Amino acid sequence: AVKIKLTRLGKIRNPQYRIIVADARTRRDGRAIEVIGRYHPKEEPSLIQIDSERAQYWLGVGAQPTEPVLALLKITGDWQKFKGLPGAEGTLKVKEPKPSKLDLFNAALAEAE
Amino acid sequence: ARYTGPATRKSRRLGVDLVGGDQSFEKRPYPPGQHGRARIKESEYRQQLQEKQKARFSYGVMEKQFRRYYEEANRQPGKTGDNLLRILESRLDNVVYRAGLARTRRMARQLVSHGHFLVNGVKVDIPSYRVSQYDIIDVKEKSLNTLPFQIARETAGERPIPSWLQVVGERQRILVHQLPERAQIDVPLTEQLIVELYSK
Amino acid sequence: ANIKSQIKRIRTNERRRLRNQSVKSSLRTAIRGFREAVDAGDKDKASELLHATSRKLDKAASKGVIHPNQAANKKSALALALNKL
Amino acid sequence: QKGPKYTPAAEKPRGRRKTAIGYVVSDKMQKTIVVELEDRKSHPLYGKIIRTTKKVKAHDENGEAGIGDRVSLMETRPLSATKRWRLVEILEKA
RNA sequence: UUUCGGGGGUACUCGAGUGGCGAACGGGUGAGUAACACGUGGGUGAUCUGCCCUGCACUUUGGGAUAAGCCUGGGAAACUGGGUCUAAUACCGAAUACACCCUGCUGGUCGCAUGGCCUGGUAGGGGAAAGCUUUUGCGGUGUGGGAUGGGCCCGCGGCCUAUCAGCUUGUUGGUGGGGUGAUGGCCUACCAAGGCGACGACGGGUAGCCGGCCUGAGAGGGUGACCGGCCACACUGGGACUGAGAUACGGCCCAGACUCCUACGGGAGGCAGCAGUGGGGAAUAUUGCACAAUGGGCGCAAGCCUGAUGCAGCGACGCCGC
Repeated sequence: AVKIKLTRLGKIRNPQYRIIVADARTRRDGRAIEVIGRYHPKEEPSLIQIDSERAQYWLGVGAQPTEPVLALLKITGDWQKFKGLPGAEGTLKVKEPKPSKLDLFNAALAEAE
Repeated sequence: ARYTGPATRKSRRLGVDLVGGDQSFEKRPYPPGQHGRARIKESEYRQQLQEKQKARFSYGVMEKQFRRYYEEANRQPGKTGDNLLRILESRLDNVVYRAGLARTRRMARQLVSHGHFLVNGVKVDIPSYRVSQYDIIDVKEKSLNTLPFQIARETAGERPIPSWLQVVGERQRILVHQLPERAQIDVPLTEQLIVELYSK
Repeated sequence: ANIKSQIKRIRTNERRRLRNQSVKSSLRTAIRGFREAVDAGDKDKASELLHATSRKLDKAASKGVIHPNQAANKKSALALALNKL
Repeated sequence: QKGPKYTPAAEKPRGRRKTAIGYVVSDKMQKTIVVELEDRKSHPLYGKIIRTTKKVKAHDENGEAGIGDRVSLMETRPLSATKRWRLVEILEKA
């Protein structure tokens, strides 16, 4: 069975994953049919990106997600869109963007005078 | 590691003063040791090596780190000389010293290594830290009343602050506008000799 | 020999081999009889021997003893041989 | 409301089998001719254009091709050992 | 329930057993291999594909056993014989299917020649299935189509040696058979006498191949450690079986070498898995922790298994930083 797995990357302490499509018989770090997202749990809101169209296609042909990938698919709403039960609502908690360095620089300059 | 032995030795050997206000170098401007007066043979390699030693003993950077800097500077799309000089000038300890907060580069490095500073709101104790555009370097509150910073903040009449930096607060904040260009660096020696040496 | 599933599989593979051997031997016997009947040169005995053998062939294909392509090849050969005679 | 009981397969465009033009150098086997093909690549190091020769075995049923005829071939599945080409037609006789 | 020896039931649960799935993945090594092994690009009108997804049609009917259990025999052991007895989604007979397979006739159409397609039409014959469970319920059979994983064939590309010039007789081709998932001297009978080679056949030596790595201004030279893909092998040499799939590492059979047990009749074993030991050597580590994360197998699920993996220990061995 073709499956939607998570392959591990990054260094020792920091696991960063790629949401790949691969046969169940291949090893974890083996060749991948497709890369359709990434998942970084080390971040505080744990960045998640999933290519919705490719995910829909691969679920349509019958690829089986693993449990973590199923959880991610439920989070992004792709799983529900594939099934159709509640609708496809984006529960994705995106990371809050950081203020620019220039903003803080000008703020410090203004605070000085 | 770090160079720890006497400082004027290097200045006497290299024929120029690197600290800036050293009376021992003025008293004897010739190389140290028994044969510090013997006439020397002239060779391009000697001059290039002496220039490199001047550069890497002014800033207190060891040879491997200096070679890494040179490779980085050559890789960049500018020209090698000023690129290397700007990479050297962007080190945190050099920024601290050039901001007038340290009389000598050695004590600037000592202060940085002891975690007396705080860059962009996060404690940084790494002299080789490179400083980008729009960085705010602050002294942590615990060390504001210390003797070194006390005497640093009431003798702000020494060497002028370069253009690319600006001490802006009564608490001696440091603001970095842009990485220095060759015109504003105001450093001894000649970068072209170093470029020649490392191309050998 | 070292792992329980291996020993159980030894026994089960043996029993499967016995069954497959029986089915294959029966198919071979039927085909051989049909070939002899064709060699004799009569049509009717060849005809319903071909029918019985073809039924045996595809019904052994259903059991998984032989691949369906093999059964199809054998049936085609037997029918063509009968037609030639 | 019921789906179709037959689902036609999605059509796949046919592939392009390789073709060649050569000269007959042997017709001593039945239904088989030997064709010589020429290839002109460039030397990977010195850059000069090099002309190289190769022999293939083709299949013609009636054997209308004599020795010295310029012929046309198209690849095919292995018809025997070493036989992988099919004669299309005789481009010119000689 | 009891004399405290225990006795019955339950089916929560579960040793052993039958049955299914897995065990062909994952992990190791580089001996062999100068080859369609590998890299790159094609072809398959010459082909298979369990589990998975999705249409359609079914899921009818009957039967004979056997493991386990109990009784008993043989042997030192390994293990093994007999009697009786019992169940199934185990095994077997039949009906139905006309979507499928085979054959005869026949229409149209596309070609790239055999041929392919229109589930073309038509006549004859034929091919299956299994139930369990009250709970988010799981399954069985045929068949259409996807997806995945392959098989086979071919162009081109990457070593050294004529102080290795002839090599080949299933060898080159055809026909009819056989065989295979499939084409094919793959095998076979007969027929013909071809095929390859200085554009280096046939021999000899060496070698896993590649993405890459090091060096260099570049071209080029050297190399294939880690990581990633493919290949080959699993004490040595053969062989098939089961299966959707087999170089079957922790399967089987035989032969051999070696190690071990023996009542001398006979039996057992395979670290190039993870640690570890001896030896060789200039030289290379812990008989560690956990399934917490990721991947995998089984299970409806809870769950179980995983020396894969995630970590830790040792060694300035390397890079980087202080």
